[PDB]
Amino acid sequence: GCCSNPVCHLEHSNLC
Repeated sequence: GCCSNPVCHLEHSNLC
C-alpha cells in the first residue's frame, strides 16, 4: 500500500 510504500509514504506520510 501507498502508506507502507516508501515513495508513496513519503508523499503520503499523512495516512501512514
